[PDB]
Order: sequence, then C-alpha cells, then structure tokens
Amino acid sequence: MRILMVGLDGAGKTTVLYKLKLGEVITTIPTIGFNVETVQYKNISFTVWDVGGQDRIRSLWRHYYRNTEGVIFVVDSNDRSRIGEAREVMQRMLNEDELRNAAWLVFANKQDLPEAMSAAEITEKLGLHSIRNRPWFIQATCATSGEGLYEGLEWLSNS
Amino acid sequence: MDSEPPSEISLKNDLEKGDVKSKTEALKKVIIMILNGEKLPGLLMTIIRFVLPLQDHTIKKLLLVFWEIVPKTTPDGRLLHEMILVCDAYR
Repeated sequence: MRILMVGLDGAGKTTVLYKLKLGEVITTIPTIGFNVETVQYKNISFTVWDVGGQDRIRSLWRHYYRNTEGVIFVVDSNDRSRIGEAREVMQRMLNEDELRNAAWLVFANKQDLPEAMSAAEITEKLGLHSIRNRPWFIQATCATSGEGLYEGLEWLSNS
Repeated sequence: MDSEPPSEISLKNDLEKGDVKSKTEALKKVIIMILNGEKLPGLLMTIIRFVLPLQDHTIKKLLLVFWEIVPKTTPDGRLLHEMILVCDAYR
C-alpha cells in the first residue's frame, strides 16, 4: 500500500513516521524534501512518503500525488492560527485528479498538549463532513506516545 | 531511441518502476527525443518524483541535464514557482 503523508510544517509528520518505523521518538529537523520508508503492520507493507510542509516544499507535493492509495494529513491540534491554512491546503488537495480515489486519513496530532483542539473541533474546521466522494476518517494522535498511530494504520488498511 | 517521436506513454511507465536503471533509461530516452526536437511534457510528474532530494548523482545528473534544454516548456509536474521542481530540493 502506497501512502502520502503531508501537512503543514511542524505538524509532526516525520515524528510520526519514525515512531512507526523505529518505535523511537527522534529529534527532527525540518524536512526540506521527503523521507520515504516502509512500515509493516498486520501483513501490509505501507510505503510512506513524508513530504516536508514548509512553503517551498509544499509547492512540490503534486509530484507525489500519482499512485497514492491513501493520504495521511497531519494537523498540529495546538496551533489555531494555522488551522484555516491547513483547511485551504487540504481542500484543493481534495480537488486533485491523481488523489481522486485515495483514502483520506486526518491525524489531529499533539493531542497531548493541554489546549489541543479536539478531533471533533478539527473535523469542523477542516470541513471533513463535506467529503462524500471517498473514504475519510479522523483520528486523534500523539506521535510521541504513539497514541492513535496504529488505529490509523488499521483504518487505512481497510480502505 | 535514436528519434522516435510517439513513445511518451511507454516512457511514463519506464520512468517509475521500482528499478533505478529503468528510470535512468527512461529519463535518457526523454532527453534524446527532446534534443532531436520531439514530444516531452506528458511525463513530467513521473520524471520529477523519484530523483528530487537524493545525493545519488546519476538520476540527479540526468534531471539536471533536462533543466537547460526545455525546463521552461514542460509544466505538468513543475508548473511556475520561484523554487520550482528544478530547484527546491536541489538546494
């Protein structure tokens, strides 16, 4: 299974990936580029493309769209200023023809932080209810603990 | 591929295949058809996707090659930006 994981910078995309691959919480640098890794979960081998979220790189995600079976969209639940921006990025991503049938999994992340928005709140802000054309799911996660990560891989594998 | 102007559908297939040699050969086949002067933009997203960050020189060199002879014309996988897919991860 081919997976594209994106989201704004600092959402926790690489932390998520290497928690999944190494069971370890690594010390990230901003990703100017991608990381690509293969992860085994329950007889599925997920090839995850973690593509950096800062602006220059954001402009490049479209090259990773093609062949994508599922999309992990990571959100920093503690950052309320950038939630609209996330909504804007994700909405036009939903309009992409190469992403047309891909399974849509939102991770509301850093759920560990006291003022993190809830997954329900995030669902309203991102406009997730309005997707009728394909599968979507939202999952509260904490990439450092590992909470919600495998519930994500589970949902994804049931595409 | 000496000069074969309709072969762009096969090149897309050959450009990502999970085999590095095939990808290199494909990108090479694109170069030779452009230099003669033949069809090339269909491929762009495929071309750009494997190679981008890597320090692995041969594909990078190949992509680097294709950016001095047609970068401006091709726009499927590049479009128009300041830090295009010609140079963003080529920093």
